[PDB]
Amino acid sequence: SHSMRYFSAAVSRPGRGEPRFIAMGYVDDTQFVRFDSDSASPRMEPRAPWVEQEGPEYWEEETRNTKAHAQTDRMNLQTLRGYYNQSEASSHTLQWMIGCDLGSDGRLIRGYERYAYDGKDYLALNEDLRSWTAADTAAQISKRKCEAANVAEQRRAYLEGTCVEWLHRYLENGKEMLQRADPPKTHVTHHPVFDYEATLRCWALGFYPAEIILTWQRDGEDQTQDVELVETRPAGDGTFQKWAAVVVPSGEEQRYTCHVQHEGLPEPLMLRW
Amino acid sequence: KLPAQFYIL
Amino acid sequence: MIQRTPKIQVYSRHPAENGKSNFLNCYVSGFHPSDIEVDLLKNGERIEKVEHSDLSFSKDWSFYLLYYTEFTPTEKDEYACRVNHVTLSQPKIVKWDRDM
Ligand SMILES: [Co+2]
Repeated sequence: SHSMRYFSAAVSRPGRGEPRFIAMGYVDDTQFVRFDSDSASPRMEPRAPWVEQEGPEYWEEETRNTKAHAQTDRMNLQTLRGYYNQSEASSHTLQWMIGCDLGSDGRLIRGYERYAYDGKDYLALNEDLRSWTAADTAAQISKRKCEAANVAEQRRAYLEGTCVEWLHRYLENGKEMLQRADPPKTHVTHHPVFDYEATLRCWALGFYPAEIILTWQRDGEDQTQDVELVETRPAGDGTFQKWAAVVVPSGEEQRYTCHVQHEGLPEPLMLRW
Repeated sequence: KLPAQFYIL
Repeated sequence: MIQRTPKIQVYSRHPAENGKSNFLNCYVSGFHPSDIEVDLLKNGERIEKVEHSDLSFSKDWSFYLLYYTEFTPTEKDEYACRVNHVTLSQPKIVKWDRDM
């Protein structure tokens, strides 16, 4: 199962020139293009090997369209200051995402487009790709504007067409990197904790893609509560790490089993300390 | 590939 | 406006073994707004030549970044990550716990 997403963030800096703009693209968890207005010569640049086969006409158009985007979003920051009655004193952030998911197989499974202002949902294209959800009365203005301009019909055409076409291409081009499954290396650690208890921590390391399910069971029963599960984190080499921990009575450690599910495993692993 | 158009809020 | 304070994990790329080269990571995630300062510390002093990944953000619009450097762990040396953010009244130091 696979996805393409573009993201952008426009960040104002009062009295220090125009807002900063970044834009980036991903296939699954892999970044493949990036633009930063803070660069000496801002342009869309490659971030994965498999996109480097695209020619100069590609990079020039992506660059051209992203600069346009930057300028539009700098205006949008001004408009939103107006909607929310905000002064020129403080910095604000406007974030955007667009993308498409494939399941199996070939055509669009779900399209997305969404904006956030100052860290909160603002306006989103509904799953129907025909209507919009506004978070408040300011976003209701933007919605009415999107309706009058027939934006959804345009965005639907991109999502059902261009987005899916190019995701397919990148997945093929980057097939060795993007269509792989590297199973986690797993183990459990044990440490006493005070009051006749111990922490059992189940580790998963070096896996790709990031999706994984770590579950603790006592006596073969999934422990929902009381499990600490860390956020999946990058190793820095293109793989991921995660752990899950449970605190158990000393003398009862053997009654606990960790269960790891990942696409790269032939079958789910069970581990017991 | 990015979309070609970006819209006004 | 919503502000969110950074989640911070400090860890090595590969299992640590004394005397073998490795990478020290500080993953800072879940924060908003995007301005953040992060240093990696060895025995309490800033480490040279720390690099970071490109700033990005999650589904919930929160930002994240990985700071890292190459290092060779030893028995006696202590490492940490120091983070400042507008949601913090002073810098937060998180120690590398190597046998978690
Ligand atoms: Co930097």
